[PDB]
Amino acid sequence: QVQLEQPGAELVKPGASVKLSCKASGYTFTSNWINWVKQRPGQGLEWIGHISPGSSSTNYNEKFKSKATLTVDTSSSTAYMQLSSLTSDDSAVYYCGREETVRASFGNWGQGTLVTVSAAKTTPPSVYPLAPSMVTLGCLVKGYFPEPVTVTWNSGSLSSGVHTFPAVLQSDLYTLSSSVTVPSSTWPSQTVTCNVAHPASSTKVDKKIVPRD
Amino acid sequence: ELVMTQTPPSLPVSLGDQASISCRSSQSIVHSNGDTYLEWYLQKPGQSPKLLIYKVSNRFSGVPDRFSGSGSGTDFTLEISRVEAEDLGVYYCFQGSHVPRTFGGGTKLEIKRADAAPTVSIFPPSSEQLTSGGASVVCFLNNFYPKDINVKWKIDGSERQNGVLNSWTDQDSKDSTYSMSSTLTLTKDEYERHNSYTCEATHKTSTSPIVKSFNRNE
Repeated sequence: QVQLEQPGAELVKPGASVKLSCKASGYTFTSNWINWVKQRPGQGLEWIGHISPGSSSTNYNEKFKSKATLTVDTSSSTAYMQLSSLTSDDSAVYYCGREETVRASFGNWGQGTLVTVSAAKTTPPSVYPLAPSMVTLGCLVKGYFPEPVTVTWNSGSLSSGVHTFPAVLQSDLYTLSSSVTVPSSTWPSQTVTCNVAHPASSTKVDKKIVPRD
Repeated sequence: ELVMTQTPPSLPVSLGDQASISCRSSQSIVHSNGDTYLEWYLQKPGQSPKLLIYKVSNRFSGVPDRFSGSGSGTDFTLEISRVEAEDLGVYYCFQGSHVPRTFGGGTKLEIKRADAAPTVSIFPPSSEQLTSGGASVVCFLNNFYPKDINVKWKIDGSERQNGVLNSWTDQDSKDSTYSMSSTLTLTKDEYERHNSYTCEATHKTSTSPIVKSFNRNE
């Protein structure tokens, strides 16, 4: 299984640089070109460029010539994109993708790295349970920075019945929540746990929903 | 540079209908090897994009057959021959024949489906949040259609609009419905002076709102 692994998030000060990583596995790294793309949130894709890990040779979209540098480390199977002196215009998701030879530029995509460019510090979320023939439970994920957070229920095994709501910015912090609906014979007798990942601070929080007393 | 133009930018379709999306390239897109590298990608809400069609008309591994691409020269087209809820998202054409490689601006496929009233749920602030000094009251209005809806909060019966934050999901992949959460954020002092809290949902499905409420005491 072809995998392109990108970190979830990077917080960057204005004027600083980042180096984004794209670790490949599931095929020989040197066999396929790597492409990179920029997507401002809610906005449509742009092509930054591509690199041959075999030969290290590159082609850039002119628009990015002086913002982006592509390299690879063959020994670790990892492709890098270095972005220089960041500006709020650079805040965006960045995807790496694997080219299928003479077929398509993005046969496989990484999950993308959300780069927030800001002077603000990282703040982890507070995670609060929402308890009351179907029952609805939830998680309130409050007061974090930057985006994103990831929410699952029972470690992904509760997939259907789930709504995770886009975050809303307020007072310079994000708040999100998630609901899950389960048969009333599942809860409270089985445990229902929300799993919150906030990659920019490498926090994971499991919150069990217990009945109020 | 190859400018790729997609129309429409938004495509509303009923479930089971046919959908057609077109892409126009500002010049020809034949690669020196003879191949026309026209690709179609689909990006579902929250996810990275995924390859649908490559080389104008070939289905990528494990893409269903209700997807097919066609065209030539500068006019390319994507047909979805019987649309379902999992097909929601933004569709992009892309040319990989000439540097710099370029994407179309995207076409957003929307599902239109029968109306549906929201299932509304209200949640008291958690005991953990109270001990911390804050108090949020949360209301889910789940699985309703169409996207338009109003929520109204009431404290002891008096309407309250300060400190309310609302969020809508994107259309749901199983259901084609929308949901929204509404959060009333207060201080533990403010929360604790008042007794009943109400969430009211008004939606095209009824003249009378769905009302869900609770009392601070028990």
